[PDB]
Amino acid sequence: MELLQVLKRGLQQVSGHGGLRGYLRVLFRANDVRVGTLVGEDKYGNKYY
Amino acid sequence: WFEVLPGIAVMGVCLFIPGMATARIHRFSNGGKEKRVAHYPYQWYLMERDRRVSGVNRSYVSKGLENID
Amino acid sequence: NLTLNFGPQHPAAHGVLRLVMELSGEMVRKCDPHIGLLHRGTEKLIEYKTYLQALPYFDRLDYVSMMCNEQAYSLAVEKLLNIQPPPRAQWIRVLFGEITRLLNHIMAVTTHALDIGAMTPFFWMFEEREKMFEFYERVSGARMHAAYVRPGGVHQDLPLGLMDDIYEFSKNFSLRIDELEEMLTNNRIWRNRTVDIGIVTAEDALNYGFSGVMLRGSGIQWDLRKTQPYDVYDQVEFDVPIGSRGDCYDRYLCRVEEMRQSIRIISQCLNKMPPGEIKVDDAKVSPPKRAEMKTSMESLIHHFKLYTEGYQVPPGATYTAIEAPKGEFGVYLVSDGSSRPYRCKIKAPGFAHLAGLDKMSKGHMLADVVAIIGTQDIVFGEVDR
Amino acid sequence: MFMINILMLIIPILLAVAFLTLVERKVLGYMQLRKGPNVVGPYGLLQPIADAIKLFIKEPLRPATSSASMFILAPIMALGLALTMWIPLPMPYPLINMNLGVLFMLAMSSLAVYSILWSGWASNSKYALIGALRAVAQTISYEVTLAIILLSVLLMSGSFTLSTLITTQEQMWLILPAWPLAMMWFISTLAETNRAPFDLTGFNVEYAAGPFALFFMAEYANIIMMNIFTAILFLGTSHNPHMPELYTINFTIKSLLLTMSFLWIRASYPRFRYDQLMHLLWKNFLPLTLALCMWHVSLPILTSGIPPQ
Amino acid sequence: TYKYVNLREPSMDMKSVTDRAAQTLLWTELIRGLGMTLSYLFREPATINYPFEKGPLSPRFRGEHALRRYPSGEERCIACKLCEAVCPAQAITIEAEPRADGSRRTTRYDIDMTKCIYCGFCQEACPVDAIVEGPNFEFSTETHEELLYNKEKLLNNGDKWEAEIAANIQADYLYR
Amino acid sequence: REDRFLNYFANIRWFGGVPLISLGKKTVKQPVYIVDVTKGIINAIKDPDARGKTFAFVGPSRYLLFDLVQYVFAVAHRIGRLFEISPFEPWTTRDKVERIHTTDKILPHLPGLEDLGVEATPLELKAIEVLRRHRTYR
Amino acid sequence: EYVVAKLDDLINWARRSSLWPMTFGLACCAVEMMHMAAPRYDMDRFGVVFRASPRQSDVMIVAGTLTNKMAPALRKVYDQMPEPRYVVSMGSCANGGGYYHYSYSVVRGCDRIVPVDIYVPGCPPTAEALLYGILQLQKKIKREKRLRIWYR
Amino acid sequence: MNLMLALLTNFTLATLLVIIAFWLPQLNVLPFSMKFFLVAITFLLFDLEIALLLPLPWASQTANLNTMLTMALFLIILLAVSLAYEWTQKGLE
Ligand SMILES: CCCCCCCCCCCCCCCCCC(=O)OC[C@H](COP(=O)(O)OCCN)OC(=O)CCCCCCCCCCCCCCCCC
Ligand code: SF4
Ligand code: SF4
Ligand code: SF4
Repeated sequence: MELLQVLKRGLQQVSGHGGLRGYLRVLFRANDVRVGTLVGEDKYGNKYY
Repeated sequence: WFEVLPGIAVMGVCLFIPGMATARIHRFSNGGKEKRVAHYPYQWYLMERDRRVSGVNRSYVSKGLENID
Repeated sequence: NLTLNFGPQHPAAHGVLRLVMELSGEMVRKCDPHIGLLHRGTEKLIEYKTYLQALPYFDRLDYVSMMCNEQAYSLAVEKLLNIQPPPRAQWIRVLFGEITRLLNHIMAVTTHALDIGAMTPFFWMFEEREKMFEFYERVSGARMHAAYVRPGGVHQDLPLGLMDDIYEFSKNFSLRIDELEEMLTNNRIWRNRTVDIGIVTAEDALNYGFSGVMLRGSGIQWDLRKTQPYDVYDQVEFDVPIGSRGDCYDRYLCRVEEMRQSIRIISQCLNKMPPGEIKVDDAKVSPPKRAEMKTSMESLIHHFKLYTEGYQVPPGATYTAIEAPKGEFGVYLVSDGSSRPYRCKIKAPGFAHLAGLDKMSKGHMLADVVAIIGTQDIVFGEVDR
Repeated sequence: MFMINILMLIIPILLAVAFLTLVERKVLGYMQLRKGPNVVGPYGLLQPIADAIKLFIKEPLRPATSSASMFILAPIMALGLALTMWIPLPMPYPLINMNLGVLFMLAMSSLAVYSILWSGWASNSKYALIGALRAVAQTISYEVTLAIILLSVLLMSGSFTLSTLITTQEQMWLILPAWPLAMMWFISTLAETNRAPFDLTGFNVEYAAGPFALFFMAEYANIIMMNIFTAILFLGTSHNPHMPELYTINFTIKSLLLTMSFLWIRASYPRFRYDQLMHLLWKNFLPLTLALCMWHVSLPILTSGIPPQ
Repeated sequence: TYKYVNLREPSMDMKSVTDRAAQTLLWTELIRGLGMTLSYLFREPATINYPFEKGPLSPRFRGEHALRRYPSGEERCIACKLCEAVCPAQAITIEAEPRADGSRRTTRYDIDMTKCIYCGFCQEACPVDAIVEGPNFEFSTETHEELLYNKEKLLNNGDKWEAEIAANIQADYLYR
Repeated sequence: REDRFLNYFANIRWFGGVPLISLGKKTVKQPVYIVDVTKGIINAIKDPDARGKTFAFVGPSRYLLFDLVQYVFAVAHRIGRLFEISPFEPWTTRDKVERIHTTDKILPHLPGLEDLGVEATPLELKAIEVLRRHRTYR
Repeated sequence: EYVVAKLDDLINWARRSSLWPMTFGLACCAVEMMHMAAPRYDMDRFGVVFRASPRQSDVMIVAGTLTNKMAPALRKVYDQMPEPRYVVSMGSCANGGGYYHYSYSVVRGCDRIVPVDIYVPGCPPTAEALLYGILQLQKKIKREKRLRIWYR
Repeated sequence: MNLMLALLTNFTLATLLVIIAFWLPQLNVLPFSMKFFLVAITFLLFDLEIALLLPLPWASQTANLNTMLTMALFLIILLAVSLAYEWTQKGLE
């Protein structure tokens, strides 16, 4: 019964960052879908995670 | 390991159609009844008879006990 | 008889080596290949260069060896110049000289197992091979082709690190060689694909002038690795494999045990390295340090002149050879007496190891012939000798 | 509306394998520690729809050294019979209730060797003239290894038709009395459909972008068909009259696993070096086939368990 | 010394043949071994998403050429020609001239980026440490007519960045 | 090699090979060979003194016959268009069919090719090259 | 037209979405491309499949060093390619023939034989700037098929 | 009456697609070997005697069985003895 114990980890990991627009916009470039925790500062809008 | 699961749910779903389609045609063509099969020539003789006496021209309809009372 | 030239075909492997096949219906019985796809003008080209300037054209002679080539050159030059290299430097030439054998003996099996047609042992081992090019970039200058060994010993010292990395690397490698043991040894079909193929075992297996494996693993015990020294290389302990009969499957099983020797030697070499210097001290051959070529007067005149011209080599012919990981490596370096050398004739393997394909092939199929070639481990550009 | 049953079986089965070359690689991907199609999909699922456009843009140059009436004739039959063989196949209801159809599958699959002899011969020299012969010569040897052990289970199931084959396997999973036959079924069917261990398989190299795609599309059509044919025969499913939907749920999902097996065996093994390849049939396979052919005759007799028909 | 591998006579008795008979007949080989070593599929794919992710390097990595200069601009090059005489491909060509202030500088300065075989000896031959192999693999133009670098690429290319260059020399100059 | 007039012939695989127009009257014009064309320019590009004195291009020996159309099927043994096909790059059943059958061997007082020498090419030697059909050996 | 020119944002997109390359392994620049095939910088499934038969190619790659004994064999394979082709040569010995450049028997350039579009420099380009050259190539396809017959 | 109207759609679909494939969207304007013969003859021999082997499942719902038992096993014998003399010489096959 492991379809829900790791799904609770993945539920906030998918839904709980940006919602539906922040997920689908970053989806349409690659499979780079896991959001980074720590952020960088430089420079324009390219926050090096 | 995750990305292969949308790969499975495309071609495998593409086989779900004709088994669903055909079982929603012969069931639909005979009005919620299965199609009368005929493998032996004695079996066909019923359909060759009963179509001529069903009501007008059909093999998927019945008469019942109340026909001749 | 049909005269097909199955070669120039870019059928994986190495789209080169175009040859003829006068096959007698199904068996071949006559094979006369053509070489010369890359002649490149190598041996004529070196006649205008100096000693330090000509050095990377030994490096690009293989595809694989980066520190086993230039090992056969500096040791072919330091004998002429009456120099022993300093002792810290000799422990590195054995370390990288026993790390390139963990590049040929990975490529010599996978690329053979790709002509055959297996897919997955090609990707299962090169993904582990990436953990090793980070070394080459960290120490010398580049991905592969490194002008790193000099005639004055090692170029420079390897930085902080690379001792808890190699010990980290080498402690997790024998599990990966235990993978291919399950992949090929206990399997039957690959055993059935290669048994009793290329049975060449007589004294014409040595009259053809073969070097190692496609030697001793077929019989005659001899090698250049403990009858002839290089550096501190006899002070380590190891054994040399011998197979049973004279076919490819008993020259294949050299290479599984050969990789099980290089792990021991690395785990034996790390315990014995002393701190010391890098270069030869007398500085008529080694350049002086960068912090020295900006202060004193004696440093620049033995810096600025040492790059306009090269060294001063005495005359008299010389010759040596070492263990390339597929064979001997003959260099007959003719010296004249100036900064520019005279004739530099090289002997590489493949001259013997592929002229004896005539004897080895016949009496057999056509599908046998591609399975023959990936056992000798023949690399072109290296047959340019 | 018999015609709309036709178009809702031919068209929805083309996308069943046009979206499989994707699945071919990703299953190949996640063995080699690598990912699927990454930039176009995003999950890959937009890759083959663009690649299908390319092979009809790119120019199909014709050989001047060949005829034209023969050269396009082999792709005519390539979609002809290799799609016709789908027709009397139940799920749980076949399109045609043939009174005998197991002979009908072999009758159509025996003309599969009659297509490869065209394209190599009418085209060109050597490779396309001698190399295309041997491939018939291996695939003529795998009907006798196919049809005999096929006949050994009709002795126990009961007859030729396929509609009775479901009822007779409603409690069994008939691999259990025929697990020796299960190897020589699946090995032989693997070898006929020209796949990775049993390969020697010039009958493709001359085809440009136009008609190469057919004899890549028809060859794939065979391979899920030998999956769906083994599916109704060995691993029979349960049947419900009042719920026909539950049949097809656990029908294709079992054939889809065996579809992966052709992708899975391909990622393990080398070739067989042609002289061995027929030598392992006559010397090795065929004497066991005759022995088990004698086995399934005496045992239903020495059970008083003859299947009724 | 020795080792005799693949040299072992068979068992040849009553019971041990049943281990070699069950092997061929029922295939306890080739599935327990080769069907399990492939799967082994559940490991993480170690792939770099190249336009987004990038791999490791070293501080001594070679690449694009560039020229440095002192604090406020001086042309650190002194045109002492030593990088020319050790270039194996002779990709250097320099014509010098006394500039009117008096100190000598360059007029033409060329690197045949086609011919350049990247022996990097130019980096290890300049006494005043002028030319530097800058660590940026940004390349791939569309003509042969473009990659021949003149001087006014190289001073500009040496001044698209310097803090990239000036930190790698300062972390590596103690070794060499 | 890849002109239109000579490739107008043998691209006529059809249910009838008709000449223009079932008559051997005017055929043919002067087919000068393409090496002579590019050789005339490079001699004139620093000739000198060749401005105003316009020049004419001599063809082969000498006028030509009706045999040319029979010469096609005897030895042949009977670029930014679009993504699929161009809708109109036709054979043009219009004034295309008459622009070639109007020979006009014009005034020989133009100097115009042999003086801008040297250009001398037959037809029978260069005909093997451009024609290419299904036999290719015999 | 807005209707017709919308179409080539599919077709000139589709050709830059599926490239089936040939590789000519001749010298040390062949080995580094194999590491691009090795799944670190996994070359497959970023738009581009692995090796393929010589018939079905779009993008040929010359790597290494050309000799005069290979100059006929290069042109014959170059003829057999279909029409929307491109030539991209990696390696510093395919841009002037590196050094070996003054040798008596090396093709000077790999440009005096075939017309090549993208030049990656370097003894081995490190399988790091080479994916950058390929994304340059798909960036080069901004061409059009409509408004070519629609103009002339 | 659709059998025969069942495959007519299938064959008109294949011959349609080649015209969009080979046709209009293109518009470009043996030595003998004996060992590779005897296996075809050998196959056709065992191809016949499986068609006589073919009528078995209808040959069980029958009369007195030991006629049909002992005779049907005899065809397998003749199919097997034919192997053994041929097993004495197969060639490089
Ligand atoms: C007394 C009671 C009544 C009788 C009951 C007795 C039951 C016996 C059941 C036997 C039935 C199965 C055996 C059928 C024959 C199998 C074929 C075979 O064994 O050939 C062996 C093959 C040939 O080489 P060999 O003869 O072994 O010579 C080399 C010796 N070192 O050498 C090999 O080993 C290679 C193996 C064949 C190569 C192909 C392998 C490809 C992988 C296929 C995987 C199959 C997965 C399982 C099947 C799928 C399930 C549907
Ligand atoms: S690097 Fe040295 S040799 Fe080269 S131009 Fe500068 S000062 Fe002169
Ligand atoms: S970078 Fe290499 S080729 Fe260029 S000048 Fe320096 S050493 Fe010579
Ligand atoms: S110089 Fe460059 S192209 Fe030539 S072999 Fe070396 S890496 Fe390959």
